[PDB]
Amino acid sequence: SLQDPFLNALRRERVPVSIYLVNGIKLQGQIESFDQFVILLKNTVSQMVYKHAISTVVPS
Amino acid sequence: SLQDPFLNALRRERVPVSIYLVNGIKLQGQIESFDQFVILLKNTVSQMVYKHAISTVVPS
Amino acid sequence: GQSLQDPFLNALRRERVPVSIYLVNGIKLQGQIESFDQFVILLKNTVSQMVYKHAISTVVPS
Amino acid sequence: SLQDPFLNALRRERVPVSIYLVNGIKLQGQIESFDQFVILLKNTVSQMVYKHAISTVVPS
Amino acid sequence: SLQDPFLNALRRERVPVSIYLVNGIKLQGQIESFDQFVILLKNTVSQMVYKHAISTVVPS
Amino acid sequence: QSLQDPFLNALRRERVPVSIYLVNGIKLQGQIESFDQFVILLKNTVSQMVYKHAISTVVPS
RNA sequence: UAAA
Repeated sequence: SLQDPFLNALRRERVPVSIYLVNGIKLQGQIESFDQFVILLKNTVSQMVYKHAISTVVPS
Repeated sequence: SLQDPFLNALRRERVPVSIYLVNGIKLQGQIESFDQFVILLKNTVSQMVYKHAISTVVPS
Repeated sequence: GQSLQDPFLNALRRERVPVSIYLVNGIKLQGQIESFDQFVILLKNTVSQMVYKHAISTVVPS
Repeated sequence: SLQDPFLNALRRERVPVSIYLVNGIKLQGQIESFDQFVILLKNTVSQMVYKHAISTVVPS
Repeated sequence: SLQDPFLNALRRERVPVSIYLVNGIKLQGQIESFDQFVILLKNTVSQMVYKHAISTVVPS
Repeated sequence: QSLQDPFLNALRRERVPVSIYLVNGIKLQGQIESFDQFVILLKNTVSQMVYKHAISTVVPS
């Protein structure tokens, strides 16, 4: 798995990320946690993002 | 599983949440219940939403 | 597991409730749920059509 | 399985069908064969349709 | 499997094909090769197309 | 498997500039740094992780 | 950063 180390490194070092959804919309925040299906993305509070709806994840 | 505690917290408290679908549609209501593949969202109606059609679940 | 979906669709089927099925592409289908399995729902209006669940976003009583 | 008897009846009886795709397009033909993943649809030509791209199948 | 025979027939005879994607884009060329998840489509250059994105494969 | 991995591995090893077209039509560009069963790491200014479920086509630029 |  490249995905888990890539996300764990963004999580562990509290890096700001942009998550682009499959419809083009860009979300931003920090990865609080993730599992096989979802990413919890936190600003004030965490929204839950389904991985099946994500196209790309980048630091920024 | 991160989904179950995340959704059960919203369900127990009956707070408003926005469910954004992969096609951009925003649904607004309370999480009435859920299972492995669907969420029941309650406003003036109770509607069953397939998780495969959901991008994000965002507490209001 | 399926403890929500199956009783929700079965109740609609049993009581012949007019339903709306919204597809992910935005189209609204209407009819009665005649039956369903793991992957499809049979929706009856003038005739029965097989709707793939993977194409569906929402199901609600009309 | 409801899917398999539904499609087999159309196939065996040579029923003209409309297959609606997830982008709204309607294809028309007779079902030549199908498996877990695809339906082969015959009109003027033979074409392979992936089930994941189908929303609806109905006799025309 | 209906895919392997269908696609091999096109590959073998060098049939010009249209590969329609679920988003409506029409790709055109000849089938160079394929596996369980992708089709290699050759025209100006050789492009790898994910089957999960394909709606239909049809002669041009 | 037997076609996907050699295709992507050759692009990776020679550091070929590639175009990755997403299902929403957007075109991404960069170098394939690495890949696994579910994602491609795509390198340009930064490294971004691209989910394969969101990709329609991969082609050298 | 979005179609109550």
